[PDB]
Amino acid sequence: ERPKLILDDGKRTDGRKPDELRSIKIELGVLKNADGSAIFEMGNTKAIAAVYGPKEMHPRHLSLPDRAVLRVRYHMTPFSTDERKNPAPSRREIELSKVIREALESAVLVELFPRTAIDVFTEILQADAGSRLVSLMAASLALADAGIPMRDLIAGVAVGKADGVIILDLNETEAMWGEADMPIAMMPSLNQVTLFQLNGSMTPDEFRQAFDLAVKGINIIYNLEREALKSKYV
Amino acid sequence: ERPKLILDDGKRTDGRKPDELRSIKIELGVLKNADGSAIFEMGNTKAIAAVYGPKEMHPRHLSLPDRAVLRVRYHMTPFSTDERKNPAPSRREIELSKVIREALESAVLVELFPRTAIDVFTEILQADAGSRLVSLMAASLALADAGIPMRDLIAGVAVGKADGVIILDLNETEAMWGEADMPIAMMPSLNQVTLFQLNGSMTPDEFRQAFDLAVKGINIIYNLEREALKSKYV
Amino acid sequence: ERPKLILDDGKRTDGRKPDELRSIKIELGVLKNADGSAIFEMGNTKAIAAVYGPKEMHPRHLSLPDRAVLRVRYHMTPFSTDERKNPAPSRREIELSKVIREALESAVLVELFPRTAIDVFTEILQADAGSRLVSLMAASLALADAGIPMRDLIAGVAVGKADGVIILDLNETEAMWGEADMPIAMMPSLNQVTLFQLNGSMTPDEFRQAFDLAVKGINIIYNLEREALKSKYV
Amino acid sequence: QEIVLQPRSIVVPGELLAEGEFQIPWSPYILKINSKYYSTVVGLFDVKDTQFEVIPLEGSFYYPKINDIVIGLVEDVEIYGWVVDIKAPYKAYLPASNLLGRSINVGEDLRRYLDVGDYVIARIENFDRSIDPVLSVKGKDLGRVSNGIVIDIMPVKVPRVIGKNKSMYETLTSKSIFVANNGRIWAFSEEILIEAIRKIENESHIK
Amino acid sequence: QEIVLQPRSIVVPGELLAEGEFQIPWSPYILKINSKYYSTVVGLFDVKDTQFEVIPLEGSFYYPKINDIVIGLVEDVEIYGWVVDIKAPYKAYLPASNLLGRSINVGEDLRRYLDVGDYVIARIENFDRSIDPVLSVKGKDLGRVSNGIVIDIMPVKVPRVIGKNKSMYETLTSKSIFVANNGRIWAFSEEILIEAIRKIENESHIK
Amino acid sequence: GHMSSTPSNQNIIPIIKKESIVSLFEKGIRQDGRKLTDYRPLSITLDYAKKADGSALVKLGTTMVLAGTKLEIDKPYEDTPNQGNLIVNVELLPLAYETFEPGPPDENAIELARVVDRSLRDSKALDLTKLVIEPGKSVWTVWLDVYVLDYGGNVLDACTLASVAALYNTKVYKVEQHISVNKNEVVGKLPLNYPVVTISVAKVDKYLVVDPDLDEESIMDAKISFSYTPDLKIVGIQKSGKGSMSLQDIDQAENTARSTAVKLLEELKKHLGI
Amino acid sequence: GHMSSTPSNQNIIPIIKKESIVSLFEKGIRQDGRKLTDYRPLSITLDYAKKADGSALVKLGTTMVLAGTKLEIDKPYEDTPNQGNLIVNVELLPLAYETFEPGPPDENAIELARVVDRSLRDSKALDLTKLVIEPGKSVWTVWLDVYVLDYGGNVLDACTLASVAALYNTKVYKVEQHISVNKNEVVGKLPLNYPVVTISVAKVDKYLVVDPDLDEESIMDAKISFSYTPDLKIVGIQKSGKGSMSLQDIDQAENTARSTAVKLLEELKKHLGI
Amino acid sequence: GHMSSTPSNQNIIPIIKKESIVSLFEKGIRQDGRKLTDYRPLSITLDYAKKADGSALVKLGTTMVLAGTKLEIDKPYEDTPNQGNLIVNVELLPLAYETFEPGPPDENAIELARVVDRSLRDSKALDLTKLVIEPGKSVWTVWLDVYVLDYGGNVLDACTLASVAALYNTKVYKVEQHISVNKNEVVGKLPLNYPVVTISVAKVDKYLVVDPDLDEESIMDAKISFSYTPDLKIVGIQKSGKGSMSLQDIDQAENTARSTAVKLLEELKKHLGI
RNA sequence: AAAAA
RNA sequence: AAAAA
RNA sequence: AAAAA
Repeated sequence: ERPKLILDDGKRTDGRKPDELRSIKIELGVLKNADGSAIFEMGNTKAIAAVYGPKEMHPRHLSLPDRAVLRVRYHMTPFSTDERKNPAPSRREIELSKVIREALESAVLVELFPRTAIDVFTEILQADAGSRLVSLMAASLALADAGIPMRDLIAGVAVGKADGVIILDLNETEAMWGEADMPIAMMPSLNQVTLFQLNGSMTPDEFRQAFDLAVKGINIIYNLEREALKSKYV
Repeated sequence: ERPKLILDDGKRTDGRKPDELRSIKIELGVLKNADGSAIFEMGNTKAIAAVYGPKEMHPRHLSLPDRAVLRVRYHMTPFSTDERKNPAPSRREIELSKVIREALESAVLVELFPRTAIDVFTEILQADAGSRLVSLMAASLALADAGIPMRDLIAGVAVGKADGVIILDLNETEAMWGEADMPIAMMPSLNQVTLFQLNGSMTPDEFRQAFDLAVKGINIIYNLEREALKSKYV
Repeated sequence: ERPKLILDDGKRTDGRKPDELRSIKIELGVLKNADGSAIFEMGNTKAIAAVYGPKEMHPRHLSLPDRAVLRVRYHMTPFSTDERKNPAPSRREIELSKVIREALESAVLVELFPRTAIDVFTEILQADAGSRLVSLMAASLALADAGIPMRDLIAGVAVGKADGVIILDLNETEAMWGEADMPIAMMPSLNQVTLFQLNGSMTPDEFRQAFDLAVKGINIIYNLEREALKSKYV
Repeated sequence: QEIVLQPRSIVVPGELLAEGEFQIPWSPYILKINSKYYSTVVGLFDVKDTQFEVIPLEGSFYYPKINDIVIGLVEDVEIYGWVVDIKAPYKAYLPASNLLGRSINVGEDLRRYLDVGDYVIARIENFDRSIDPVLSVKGKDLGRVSNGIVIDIMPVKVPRVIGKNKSMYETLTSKSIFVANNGRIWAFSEEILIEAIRKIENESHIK
Repeated sequence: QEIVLQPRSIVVPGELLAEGEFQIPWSPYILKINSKYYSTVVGLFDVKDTQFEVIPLEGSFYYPKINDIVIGLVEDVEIYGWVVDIKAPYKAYLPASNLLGRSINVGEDLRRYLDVGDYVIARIENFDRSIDPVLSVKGKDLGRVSNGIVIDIMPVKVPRVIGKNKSMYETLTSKSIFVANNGRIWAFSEEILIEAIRKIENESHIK
Repeated sequence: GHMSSTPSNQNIIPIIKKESIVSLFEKGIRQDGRKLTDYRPLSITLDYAKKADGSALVKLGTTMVLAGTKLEIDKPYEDTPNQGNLIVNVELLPLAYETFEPGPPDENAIELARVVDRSLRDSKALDLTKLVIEPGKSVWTVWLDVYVLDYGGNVLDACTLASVAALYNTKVYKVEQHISVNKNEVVGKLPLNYPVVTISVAKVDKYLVVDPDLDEESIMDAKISFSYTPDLKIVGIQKSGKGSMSLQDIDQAENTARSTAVKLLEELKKHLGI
Repeated sequence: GHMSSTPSNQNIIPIIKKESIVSLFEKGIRQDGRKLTDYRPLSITLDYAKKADGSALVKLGTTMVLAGTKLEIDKPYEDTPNQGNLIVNVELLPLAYETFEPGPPDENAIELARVVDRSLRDSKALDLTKLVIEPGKSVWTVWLDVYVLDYGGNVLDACTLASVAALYNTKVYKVEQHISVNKNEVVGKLPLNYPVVTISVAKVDKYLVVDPDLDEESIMDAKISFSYTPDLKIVGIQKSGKGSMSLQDIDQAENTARSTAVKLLEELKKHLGI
Repeated sequence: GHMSSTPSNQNIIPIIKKESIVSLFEKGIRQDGRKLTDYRPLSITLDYAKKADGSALVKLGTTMVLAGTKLEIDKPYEDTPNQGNLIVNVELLPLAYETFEPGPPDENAIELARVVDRSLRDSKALDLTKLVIEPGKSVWTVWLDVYVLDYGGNVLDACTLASVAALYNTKVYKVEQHISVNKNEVVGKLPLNYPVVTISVAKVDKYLVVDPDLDEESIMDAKISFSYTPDLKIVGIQKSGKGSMSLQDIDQAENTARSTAVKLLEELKKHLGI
């Protein structure tokens, strides 16, 4: 609406091509107490994640006899947003903690550890669009940093639509002012989707163009995750 | 105060005689998951009730060694009232959940089921005066629909006073603007009162006139409860 | 700031010398149900304390294998303050409940009673400065009234600074308008400090003058505690 | 240098009793710090030959000891025994096999032996810092209290009620009574013994 | 068609290791999906005769196995035994009757055998997916650790510290040590063995 | 959400003791020698809480209740612009009883608050139209906080006496304009038309007992409270407890309650100086 | 604080029963004889809740959902002064299912609320700029409360139908000035551009099933919901559940969902009278 | 309601390990080779949190704390119309330590917030009268949120450094009228008179140790923190922990603390560029 | 394991 | 043991 | 089983 999202030169507000990702930076083992940890930055969106466990889950009737229980928290610091965010969990945070947990549930080989919990705490230090996915990937990386067995790593990206153009990896302006916003996460080697949402509106053809563009970004991100994890042994 | 409650013809705002009840409609087995359920309508006041149990009460130190624990919830939907009611339980709801539970405690043969809980959830779908009693009766009917053994059914009504006249089964206007409002519930075949309250003011003679009029209404209601429960086998 | 705290005659707003305490009144065994209780008044600051226990602590995983758990509550009634205090616990109350508990932890011989809790409830009936200490001393006295073994009694006082003068046992005005406020509690016979705080500002020399003056007041108070406890057997 | 500072004094927490290396048995009512001894309680300083002690004047709980005869209130009837209130910081338990004299049977589940609200006279068969007190009903004049009253007092006050060489006990039972270590006593036609026994609670420090 | 894609490679979750129907024992570090094998962890791909495995490089927990010698930290002293921290997702328990060699007695309750903060060297007598690991102190050089230090490392790193045919073990004990399956090691005058053994944690992937 | 559960309720009074409490009910008297219609000793210390605008420490046997009031100037609720406010809060403090725990008010404490609130409200004892300062714009809010310090049985009746007492005891201060409360200047007292009392009758088998103590409350089938003003209008009724009562029990309870109200009102008036 | 945990989740459906539910999936049909792409019987009773401004009791098989709306006049949010408000609340009542407990909305109920809210919002079905009364100063707030009374599976789809229905059913009243709502005078209905539907597809092994029932939801790997307007723009998507789906499963699910939307929209329109 | 309980507190450090930590205390040095009066390595990364108005990531050994500020324009509190606001919040994140759980701040986190708040307030480091925009009508509220990411011991001291750092780092923006914050235009920095430091001294048997690490905090009898400004006025004191200290221990602790403050202040100033 | 439906 | 990062 | 009493 208010701002032009696709400029006359065909480029976006931040100068990117529609199939171009924001830059990515990843740190592992950033916390001393956590069993595993990571910081993931995608553009100016930055999360930190910490994993503890597996460890026996003390309210035992909440435990699972054949499985580890994943306990996940998506939280935004009050200074992560343009206007101060109240630290009390919001409905969004509650929904996103579930969506992220369920994404992790497909990856973590929880059946190794009957009666345990694996805690995953994620805090968003800077929110500039796509924090649920940055958060989820930080989680994947921290689980791996903790040596918790997993099917695959999780890479994800929001594709969307801006001034009628399918774009890859939205920024704030595009998130606030665009026509569509579609976070997708996968286990890329297993061709399995673990998180999938859309808000806004798209024709079915557009939805499919966008999904197709997500997979390209996701695989670029996956390769950066792999190399990030390998880095300290190289 | 503002409106006339007793009109020049001796009748009430809704056209009723002072010893005349609002109309009554009852449905049983309305919910598929509940062990027993009912809808009770008295005039425009409408509650739904659902019973589950008896079933072992999982926080065992809260259980009773010789008795089932009754767990009761009186709740009002936000669209049940003229002005929207906040769904957060109010002090009234808290008091009325207790008063209703204690009324049910005299009827349910809880000593059959040591260490169990019997859950009773009541929601008010429309509140037009007397919802605590409609709620309680829906509960009685749902317990019976669940085949949970009970001493007797519970029938009740609010009697009161309006422009100096003792009246049977108050409506909203009479509840808001009258001088007295006196909900009474009983096990009518056992001549036992299970809920008894008064708000407003009455002389002792008036109190006794009103109590006497309640018992007449209660017995009319009791007969409708009995026939409602018998209906699907007739 | 606004009022003069030290008047031209060298005296304080309430007529006291800087090394002069407010008056003290103590009652023991004031509550019938509590295992031990006390009321402590220091000037117009008045607390009541009640002790229950030792008794097995029902959420057992919160118990200690070698020790009693002390459970302490500092609470202010809404009518204890000049302006009505909301009864919901405030952050101050939360901090002061901890500070008071930790002061009691050094005195109570908790290792007598593995797996127990000892509850200590303190309510401030009138707050005119120094309520945390009045509260703590009421607690000491109630523990003793309950015959719960303790190293020593706890006596305490706030010293401070007002218009550049080191003063003993602050009142409201001095608390609100002074330069410093320093609550100190001890086990006076063991020369051990159990609570120690300062808000405001002091040079190190002033801090030491003030600490030195606290010990004098504390010993005066200690002797009154001792005689209060002895009184009903004398 | 080894002395004592008081005669038969009313005493209070933190209060100095004695200095020197005495060879005294451990007590909850006294605290030895190096060569000084202190009272932990509101109590009565008393001396015996070359030793000494604090007699607590205050306290409503009973601290269990093995072989104490104790009268309990049944609180819960569990599947294989009964949880008992003996007015201690710890609940006591009486196992069914004890009161019966054999293991539980399939066709059991009666409370006709003991229910909630029943008193039991019992002995503590097992107790220490690690475990809750275990009860036995074996001895003579133990088990369910059918008849009588039960008067409740501070356990701290029990030695006064017995009285040196059961002498207070005598001056009670001559006018009107079993005294348990528990601050409870079991007991003609509505003679108010209790009006007296409460007066001894609230005057123990005299005569 | 049956091959392997890597030599001695650093490996990562989801990473393809091999294709074909191999006859490999189950491991937590590998995932077989039909005719493909994947790494579940950050680790090291290694091959042995005709089989292969992932050596995890990451992980701070120990997964119990029966007959592992393990050094535990006592956490709780329960009524009939002790709850032990063996750095696993499950707490371990040592029953008193084991460490004693007979059933508990009425007059017991000492922690003079083992208290909180004590280390124990012990063997896992029982463990599986359904139950928490049970310990036995029977074997020689087991039980309470009186003397020594205890250095903590990743259990994942234990095979490196031992070294193929106890050879790293040798080059440690020649300069300075018991290595438990637990990522804990028991141990002259303040010689800093640990500064070394930490360097092997943080360089295991080399030479 | 939230829900009302049957209490798992500690006070396991001995079988033996039940027999004893009612033994002398035949002679019309109780465990403490008192008549079945008598209240326990009552004391009322006014101005107990000195920073309260009005206060009353009530002792009814071993039950002890401190009510205190604070007055604030407030916006009238827009639907009642010609009235001031009364807000009643009851706390069953964990000081009161071993099995009370600290938390926001539970169902018993909320019910207490509300029964007292109705009684004060429906009695017309406190005329809230008297609490207006500038109509439409500003009024007094009377915050009535009632703290149960010792649970010795029949807390509702003692909450009701402490409340009335504290309200009668409530100082009112000058209001200066420019609006501000000058607390150096007490201009009046809270205007009440009369006192109110709540009278609680417990059913114990064949017997109705006024002002039940802790043991009596432990054995009662149920209780029913009746509130009265000095003209003996009934001004509130609440049956509580898990047991039922017959119509005749309720009839008899009111007759008994009302006869007791007369005496109790006269005694409250004595304590109030009216 | 708070955190999302794997449910310790009761519904332990028998091994035996799993085999049976999918047995007839080969023939394109289910346990209840229905086609893999069919919805359960749908009924919609409008104006069910009579003190609601608009209401709709939806029955979809054994799932039962009551949505109702209340309208209030409000300050527009200062960042959107030329719009009215829509507030969506979903409650999974403990009436609905044995293992639902009473409390504030849990994560499932909040997610329900939010998916429905997005669908209504992103569809442009309800144009909030139509809800302005005086721009800048005053607007309508539509409180949409959705109460799940019976959990029979696929509650989201039924919440979405109940919501639209209730919104279409929403009476609007005259606004008098001096601003006040006169509720004796209904001046209009809530202005919607069109209906919206949410279509939930469950993955069950090799199969995609539309509108899963309770048993089907117990065995599903995951579900994915697609929302459509009558022009078959996708207007919301949410995959939920602990399992993954392939890209092809998602592709196929949408194709199936959208084909079902066409029929479902026509049926909703019938119930609405549009 | 709520109440403070003795922690049932996990960190069961081995007997063996206690002996070792203090072994070299005789030589004036610790487990990590450091002097009993030395702080751990300190780093301070400013502007770490880019959407914060000012921020500071503090690393003190393995303790890691991120403070960030957000400024809002606000009504002054009517009792202080000529001042702006400072609101300090500390969170002990469940990321920090295995036994921290997510929830609203616990007693330790609240105490942290309050000790830091007093220190900043009583130091007069931040003059809130400098934060006024239009007196009476509008002022700045400085929201200071302090997030403990890694619990490596002595979190209070690191919270205090992160706070000061973040406050020094706080950008202030132009205020446009018509009042609005233009965030494209930074007009100033937050005006502080000087830095403040909190210095925590732990009692370990006969020894006083500055800046205790995790193991040292596990064995300490108690800790006492002293806050200083550059003129070495004491500006806050809090003893915490379950153990007592003698008067001499406190006397000695302050002397030691203050000697350390001098060095710590100079180092903080270096990091701040003042 | 606040107040009146 | 409300809504859009 | 926010800030000062």
